[PDB]
Amino acid sequence: DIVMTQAAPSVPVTPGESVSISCRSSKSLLHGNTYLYWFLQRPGQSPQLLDRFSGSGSGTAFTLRISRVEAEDVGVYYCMQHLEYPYTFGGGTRLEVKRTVAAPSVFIFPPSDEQLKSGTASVVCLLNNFYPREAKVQWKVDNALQSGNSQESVTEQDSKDSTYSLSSTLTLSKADYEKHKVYACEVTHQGLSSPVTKSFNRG
Amino acid sequence: DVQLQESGPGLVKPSQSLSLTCSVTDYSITSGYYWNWIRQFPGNKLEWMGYISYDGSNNYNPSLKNRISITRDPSKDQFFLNLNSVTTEDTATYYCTRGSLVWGQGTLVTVSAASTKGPSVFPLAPSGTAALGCLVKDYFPEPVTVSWNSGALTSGVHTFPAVLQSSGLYSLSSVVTVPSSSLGTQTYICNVNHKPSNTKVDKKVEPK
Repeated sequence: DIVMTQAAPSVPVTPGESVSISCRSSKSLLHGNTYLYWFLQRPGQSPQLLDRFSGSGSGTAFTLRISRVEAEDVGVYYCMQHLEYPYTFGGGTRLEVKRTVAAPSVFIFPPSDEQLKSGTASVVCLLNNFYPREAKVQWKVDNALQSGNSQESVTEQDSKDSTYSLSSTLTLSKADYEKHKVYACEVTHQGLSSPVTKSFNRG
Repeated sequence: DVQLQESGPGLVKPSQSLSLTCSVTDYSITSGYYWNWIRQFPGNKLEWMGYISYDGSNNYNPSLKNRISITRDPSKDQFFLNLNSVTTEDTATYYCTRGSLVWGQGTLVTVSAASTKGPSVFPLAPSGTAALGCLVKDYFPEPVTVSWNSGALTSGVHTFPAVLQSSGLYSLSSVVTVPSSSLGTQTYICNVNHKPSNTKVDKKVEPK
């Protein structure tokens, strides 16, 4: 079995600049021809086989060079040997665009009446199109700080603008939801001079 | 042009057999090429499983040789993967391919004793632009797909990754940014599809 190694799990790059993704094989991939493929996988999609992209290298050491990286190049890059069965892949390298700071637009959503028939109330805070990825979300119920009952989920880097978005979900019982009035999401992030709070009054 | 379409359950029970069908369109599987099954583990690692060639010859990854079978039906233009005695470690996204160039869309197969369950869909109601969405809760196994207005509205859409809740059921939200002036005159519906249970849920999202 040929083992394919990609030592960098990710590579940062400024848009417009160039980047190299490296791959190594435990056994030479020459027979003049070189039996090495490169794939890009965009989030949610099957891998796709790969003018700005160019491949180079010897028999055990390979390089995918991406010239003038665009926001649209983000995703995971894999090499594959097709010299001998079984065909084997490297573990992949994520291309991460480093862009300028961008502050999130914050939105809060109350539990729907439909959900409230169930005895559970989900309260959702949304942070749209921000950079960098790190952000702090805090929930308060009647100004009391919530702990242990919220969950954050974040998108992969946006193909268009190199940002991330994040949902924070507060899960509470209906009874706990009905006894309180004020629901607030407090967001701290690099592009905000002051923490942003979005809130609603129950009903 | 040539396309590959996968079908089969998104859920298989531990110790039982996993079966998947690849339906090939606009090409005959006997004419040429090698027809592969490849799978992607959670965490992105890709593994070539085996192939059936244009002439019906097989080649399997030694890691699997005792459990795998790739077979075909030339007149339906399909080939098939069978994997016996699956464990939790066979949970993966399964791809069929023609060579390295043409891939099927992929089907996630979760190895679990639990039953399928369709999602509940709740509006995320908007309170110059506004965000709105759908909370898609309590389904198993992954995935759901979310579209908006039957695929007419695509720009400004974020559909977050599923998170497995403590109950053992997945949850996610899909949001879209929308003109705040259109909130009373435009209809926004999220179309949720949960293929594993063959369930579609459409939900109209209205301002509060």
